[PDB]
Amino acid sequence: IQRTPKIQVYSRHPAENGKSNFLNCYVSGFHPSDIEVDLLKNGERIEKVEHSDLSFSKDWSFYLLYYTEFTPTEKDEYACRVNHVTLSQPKIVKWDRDM
Amino acid sequence: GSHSMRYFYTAMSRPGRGEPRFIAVGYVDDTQFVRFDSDAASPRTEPRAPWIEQEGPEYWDGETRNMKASAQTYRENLRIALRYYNQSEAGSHIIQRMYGCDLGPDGRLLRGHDQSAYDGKDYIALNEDLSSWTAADTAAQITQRKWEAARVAEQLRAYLEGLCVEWLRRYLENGKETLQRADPPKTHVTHHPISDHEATLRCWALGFYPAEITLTWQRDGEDQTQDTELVETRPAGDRTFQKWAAVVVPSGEEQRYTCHVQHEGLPKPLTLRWEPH
Amino acid sequence: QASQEVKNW
Repeated sequence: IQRTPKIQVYSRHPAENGKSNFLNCYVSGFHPSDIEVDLLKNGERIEKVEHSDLSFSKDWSFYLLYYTEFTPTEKDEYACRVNHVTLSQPKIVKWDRDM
Repeated sequence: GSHSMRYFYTAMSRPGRGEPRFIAVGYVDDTQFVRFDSDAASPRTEPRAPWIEQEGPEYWDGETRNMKASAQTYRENLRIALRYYNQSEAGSHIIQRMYGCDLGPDGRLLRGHDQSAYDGKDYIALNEDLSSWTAADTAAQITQRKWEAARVAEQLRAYLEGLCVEWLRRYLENGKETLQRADPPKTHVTHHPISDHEATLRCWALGFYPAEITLTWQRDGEDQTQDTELVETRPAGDRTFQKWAAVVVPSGEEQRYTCHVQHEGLPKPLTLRWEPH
Repeated sequence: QASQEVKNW
């Protein structure tokens, strides 16, 4: 009855240090709809984050896209934090330019 | 090619925290174009694609009126469900509905859909014939009998064969330069050593539309589905999509692996290899 | 254009 979300953190374009891009965090396949998603920079929350309108797939599982403008560097660490009823603790997925 | 229009409703009760929320979104194929959120200060049906903004006030005002009413209807439907299932008012519950029409390439209606769910499982659905219902449990059978006697299927059939198909052709024209244009994927393979004896081969497909795509890994011409990590197709944020498929390979065997990409925006299936050069 | 809801559950 309860479905835990799948998470994917990635950039809109192949990352290039110093060049502006978009940071994405896609949560999908979850139920119920109550979910909390944060974009992190060095472990802290990024302020002006936008997200898609709640929608769902053919199997009734929900999906949301959270995103924000960002410029990748070699020092900065980016991540996605997700809270859902199926998680005993907020789940953090670090951003890897290779995935 | 083939096109479709879908509407997705979500009604969520949240006892002791606020009135039930109603969210609704509209899609043409894989492109969202309208939205409504009853939690907004001034709940309004708003545009989410450029090609729909050209519609006049009667359109936006009528859609807003309908959704405001739809929200109240699903507020009642949530209470009725508590009755049917004998559930308390303390729990949070969700009702979902997705409905819409599928055009064939000939532009005539191919199929209509109207399905509903309760707390993530099937509740009731309009069968293909657009005249009869399929109910998942005894509670939905109550709803079925009411909708049979009230001849609801007929009002839905008329919408799916009529306005739905007409507006879909209308939308498809207003935004044909993006909606009827397929964007093939920009593809490549990447190499990532895991150790001195193993590496990950990742096959990339970026910036494609629509979302439907097939990525497979072959070794010596033999599919490797059982060893392939395939991520779920994801939005890029600019209305195109991304997907990758990876296999862990032993050093030295890389060139025995091939990536095969199928996407309707492609002239032919692609066959890729890692190009280290 | 959305469909109008004509009946309750």
